[PDB]
Amino acid sequence: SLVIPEKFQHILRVLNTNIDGRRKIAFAITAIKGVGRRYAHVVLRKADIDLTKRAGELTEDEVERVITIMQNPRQYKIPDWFLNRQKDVKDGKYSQVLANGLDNKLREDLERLKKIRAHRGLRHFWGLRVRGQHTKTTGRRGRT
Amino acid sequence: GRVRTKTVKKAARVIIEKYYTRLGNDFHTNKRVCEEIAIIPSKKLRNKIAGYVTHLMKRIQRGPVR
Amino acid sequence: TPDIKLFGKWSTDDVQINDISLQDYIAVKEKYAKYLPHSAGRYAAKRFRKAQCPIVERLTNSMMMHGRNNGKKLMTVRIVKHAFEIIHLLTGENPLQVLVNAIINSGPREDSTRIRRQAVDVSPLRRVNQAIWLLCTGAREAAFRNIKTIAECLADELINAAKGSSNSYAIKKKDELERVAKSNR
Amino acid sequence: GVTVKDVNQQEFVRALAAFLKKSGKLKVPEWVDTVKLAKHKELAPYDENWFYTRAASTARHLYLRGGAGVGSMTKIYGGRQRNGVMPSHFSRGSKSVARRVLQALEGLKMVEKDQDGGRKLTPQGQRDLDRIAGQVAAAKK
Amino acid sequence: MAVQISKKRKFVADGIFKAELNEFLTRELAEDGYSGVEVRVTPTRTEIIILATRTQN
Amino acid sequence: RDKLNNLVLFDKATYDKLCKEVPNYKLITPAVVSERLKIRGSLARAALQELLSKGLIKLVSKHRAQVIYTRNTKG
Amino acid sequence: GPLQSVQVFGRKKTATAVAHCKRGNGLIKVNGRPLEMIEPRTLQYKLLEPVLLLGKERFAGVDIRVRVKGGGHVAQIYAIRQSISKALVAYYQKYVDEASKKEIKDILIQYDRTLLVADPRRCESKKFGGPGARARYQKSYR
Amino acid sequence: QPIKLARVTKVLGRTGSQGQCTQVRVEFMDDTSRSIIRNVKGPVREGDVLTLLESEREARRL
Amino acid sequence: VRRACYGVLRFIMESGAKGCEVVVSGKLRGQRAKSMKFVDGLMIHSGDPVNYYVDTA
Amino acid sequence: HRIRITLTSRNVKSLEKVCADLIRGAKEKNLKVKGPVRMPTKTLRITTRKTPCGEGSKTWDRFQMRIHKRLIDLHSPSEIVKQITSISIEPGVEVEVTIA
RNA sequence: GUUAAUUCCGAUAACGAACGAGACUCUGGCAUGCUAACUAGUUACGCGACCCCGGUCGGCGUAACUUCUUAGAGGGACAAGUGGCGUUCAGCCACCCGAGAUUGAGCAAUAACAGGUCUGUGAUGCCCUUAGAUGUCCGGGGCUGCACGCGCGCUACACUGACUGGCUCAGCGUGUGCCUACCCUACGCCGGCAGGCGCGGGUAACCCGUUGAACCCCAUUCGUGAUGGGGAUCGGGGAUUGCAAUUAUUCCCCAUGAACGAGGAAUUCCCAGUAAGUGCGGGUCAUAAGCUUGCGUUGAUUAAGUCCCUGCCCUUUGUACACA
Ligand SMILES: [Mg+2]
Ligand SMILES: [Mg+2]
Ligand SMILES: [Mg+2]
Ligand SMILES: [Mg+2]
Ligand SMILES: [Mg+2]
Ligand SMILES: [Mg+2]
Ligand SMILES: [Mg+2]
Ligand SMILES: [Mg+2]
Ligand SMILES: [Mg+2]
Ligand SMILES: [Mg+2]
Ligand SMILES: [Mg+2]
Ligand SMILES: [Mg+2]
Repeated sequence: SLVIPEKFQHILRVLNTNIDGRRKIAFAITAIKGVGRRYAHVVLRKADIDLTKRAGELTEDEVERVITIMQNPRQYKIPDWFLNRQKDVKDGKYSQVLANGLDNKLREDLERLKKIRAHRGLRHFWGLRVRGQHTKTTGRRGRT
Repeated sequence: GRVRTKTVKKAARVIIEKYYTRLGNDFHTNKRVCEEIAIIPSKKLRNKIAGYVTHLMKRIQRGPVR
Repeated sequence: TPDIKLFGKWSTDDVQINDISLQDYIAVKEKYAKYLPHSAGRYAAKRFRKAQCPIVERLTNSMMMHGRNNGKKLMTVRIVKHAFEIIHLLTGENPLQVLVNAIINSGPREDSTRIRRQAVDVSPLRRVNQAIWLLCTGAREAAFRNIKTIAECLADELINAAKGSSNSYAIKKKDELERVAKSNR
Repeated sequence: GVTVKDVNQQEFVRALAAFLKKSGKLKVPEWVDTVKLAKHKELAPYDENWFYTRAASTARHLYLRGGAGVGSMTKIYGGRQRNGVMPSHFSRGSKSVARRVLQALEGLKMVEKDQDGGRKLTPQGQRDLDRIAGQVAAAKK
Repeated sequence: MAVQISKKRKFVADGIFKAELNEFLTRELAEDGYSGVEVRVTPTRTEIIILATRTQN
Repeated sequence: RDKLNNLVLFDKATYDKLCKEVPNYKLITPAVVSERLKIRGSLARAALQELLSKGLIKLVSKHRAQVIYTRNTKG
Repeated sequence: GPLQSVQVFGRKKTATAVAHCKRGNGLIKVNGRPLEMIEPRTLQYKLLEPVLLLGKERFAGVDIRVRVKGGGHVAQIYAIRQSISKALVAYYQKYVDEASKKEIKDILIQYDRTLLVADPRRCESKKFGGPGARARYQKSYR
Repeated sequence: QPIKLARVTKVLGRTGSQGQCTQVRVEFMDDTSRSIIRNVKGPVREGDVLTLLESEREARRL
Repeated sequence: VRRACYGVLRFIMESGAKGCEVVVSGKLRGQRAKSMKFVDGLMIHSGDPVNYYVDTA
Repeated sequence: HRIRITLTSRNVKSLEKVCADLIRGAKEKNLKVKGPVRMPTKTLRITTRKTPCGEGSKTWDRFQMRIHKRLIDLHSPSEIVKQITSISIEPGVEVEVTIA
């Protein structure tokens, strides 16, 4: 049960982002933005999958089942305290925002703050530390 | 590092020069001899005086001490 | 009842120390024979009471360095137990005997010291010290950032040192200390 | 005839976990697969049937000393929280898994709420743990 | 006592009482040759002994 | 600079290589098998407990940090 | 008949362990459990030096129950190692011939001295201006 | 050249600029009537033996 | 200053004491702060008998 | 009848004089008494910077205040223990009586 | 000569004295001998529970005792004893006996620095400004601002490891406040966590508490890849203290995943329960430790030496130095 099978996908292609199927599944799903180790683990535990296999060893109906679960979390009993875009400002819906939508919604919140001329938006527009740290002695080489 | 100071050596010579007829050869006897015979305020320098008395009386039974 | 066996499995008899220089500054024979390489301590009071410590305990002490694992003696007892076990099944004799051979081949015979530098021989106790230390740092530098675990690196470093193969880290540094000694003689 | 402390505990707890699984009355919650077992853990529990293992472990502690509560269970299952660049401290476990596992062990009659507060192990649970301790000692002999 | 103060705080409380008393008396009686005080607390009453030189003053 | 390229499941050459020579080593650990067959340590542990269950290599001592195996006797 | 009970303590760094030995059969157990499952299990030969150096011949008529409190794991394991030994030593000098205790004290001492007499060592006080006992904080020049 | 080992018969004092090598004088174990004063690095007792790699040179007395 | 200090000196070790010292620090004999030091008799300085042989103020 | 008096002081010698005084008072008035129990010395620890300003090598005082606490229990009527503890207390010792 | 020592033997135009060192005080260590304990326990006994006469129980209650625990008086070690070295003095080395044959601290002189503190004070001299507060109070901001340079530190650079289970051990202490209105919290419900809601104990050897602490130990998964190392930065959501958190107070949940592959010249600390790793208390505190003060826990390498560097002490000698 240890031989490499045929149809072992060394790379997968899930949400326009690569999946290295040499790694184990719960840490190989992690390679796309929007999912970490814990959300990966809970999503492919809701998808009843043996974790001893690796991400290139399982089949395409299973990968489409997994991508439907992580794209549609609440319709598979994923908790509402789990998602990263809980109660969002534009449409008021609990979603997990993933790879290509993630940085675009980051850009939306960022330019929204810069647009309403917030203190934190101005600090992002100036390229500084926005969570209130000191900048007297730490974090120099990024800013020349 | 065990050097007896002037307050041990002087007082021990005093106890010996006035009480040679009761002092002896062993520490554990002339210790309580010294404790009955002087008001020595602590066990530590009490024992140090009594030990110096034992060393001086081995010297005296060897020969005369200056 | 006699016949105390190191880890209950390795006899402290059948251990021949060929060289008469390190007789008393080694400790493997019957008065120094213990069960575990863990002792209560009290070896660092006087000057040479270090040398009455069993060398298995001394190796277990000296494997405990570089920060992350200062004061993990029980872990080092585990490392020494696995190290002796795979020394036995990899070479085929008493691991205490291969340890004594590793010390007697790895301890430098003369060192260099600024009295430029003059070349002076070592005391046998510093020979034991620096032998054990070179073996431990050979194991550590072999195992760092590596799949090959350190109870394997200690094991094959000991058997390479007892062969004197000059593939052992300790034997390499011992021969280079001696060649710079005979150059700075 | 042996007891619990007469045998090794690390396979005692896995034997008792297998016991409660093959019983199958233990009333698991349904947030089991989604819960992180403490605030100081970093991932999910790796073993998927961990609730039976924890039930075994807390029943063993209840056998060893009674009068433990949800707070005594969070203290006995606390551990290090590595706070990042801030130093690691000690932290308690999760309250709700300790609470639900004590409610499960009194749902099926193994523990009971003794006055002075907290649970203590009922004689049915005590005879259960000592029967499986005889089981484990025989399987190791 | 209805609040029942702890004795770890009671000893530092009467210490701080004796300290404030000592300073207030040594500044009232700097002319008058103050030397010290000794409190003592009987049941229901406290006799407190001011101890000075010019007791007529 | 250098990168170890360990493969994570058996191809046929490494698999029958392991089935022939690995039950004839003196010291069989996952760290030895990983550097002799260029495989992962996890794959090495799984393959070696497979060979143990098949009954070819011999457990010598078991531990959390290290597992160590030998070959069988000659007699 | 007569209760031949001797209760002897033994000390390490802070862990005190007091053993209670009666006449019975060779029952050695610590804190309600026997010797062979007391963590750390790598250090079981420290628990086993009295029984292995003396055999179960000396322990045949004695049962020993050890209660342990204090310190950390191997301090406790060293206190049990001391206290079982001092327990059978005191039991022998109270209830059997003193030359047998001479035998047993000599056999244990010329193996190791830390198994009958205690270590007087304890963790000494941190002084101010240092992170520990005698190390100091780092000097800051120019 | 032969490797000869010799027994320390007495320890004279410590030499060296940092005070780091004890200057002893040894007896050769095969020619017990020949004694040579040499500098020895490390912790030295009386009545232990040293593996002389070079048995001809001699340190001068401090 | 010095007559007051020496009067206190002679008065207290005629009233009976193994020694004393009186230190008057401050500005005197100009504007730069000096300190006058008046010592005689036995005067222990170190150890535990400083707590019960030395009356200080 | 089962009463408990408690003796607490910073200073130990006057305290154990007062405690031995009350014990020998119960002895001469010939009623049973369990001995003085010594419940532990509570140490009050303050560590402050020695300098009022900030500079200096960072030195630290170590002020201690030890508190000794003893108990005496008696099987006696209240009038007897009032008659005893009314007299002979040194003012460093604080005495308190709990009847039941 | 000798000592850690202006410590002593001893020499002697000096004799007799004082301070400092020592002595001392606290702490560490040793007491099966004393004093005693329902606010500490042990052992027995009787019930009770469990397992096949015995074993376990911090399950229940009490007949003895104080070994463990508490803490008082005492005691104990003095270079006492032995063998060498030395004026055979002062003393040094080794060893037996032994809990110890240098535990650690506190106090600590004469003379001084223009060291620091007027921002500790109702300790304070002198000077300031003569409603349009440098008094005081309130509202907001700042003390946090960031092209850069430095110091004290925490986390790391992983396999001697990380993660996930499981197992099993401490000691310092602190806890409901004069004003002062804010305490330590067991136990039971709800919630994934942060927490929320109820009733309780505690002014404390009583309750938190047998302080079920970490590292450690055992068993899983990982596999030399900036990787399951690292957790900076950053979006969103929920809680707690507060009159109020924006410049995110703090905590939690998810996601995001930077440098960092053991550090150039240079340099800090340390030698036995010591360095180091590891957590827990106190102070700060409404909220609260990357600090600091204490505490235990795991616990070594090396060294018993020297004046070479950096400095210190004493003697002699040289000086054109004396704010040296
Ligand atoms: Mg490794
Ligand atoms: Mg834990
Ligand atoms: Mg003095
Ligand atoms: Mg002194
Ligand atoms: Mg100035
Ligand atoms: Mg003006
Ligand atoms: Mg500031
Ligand atoms: Mg990580
Ligand atoms: Mg990563
Ligand atoms: Mg320096
Ligand atoms: Mg601060
Ligand atoms: Mg000249």
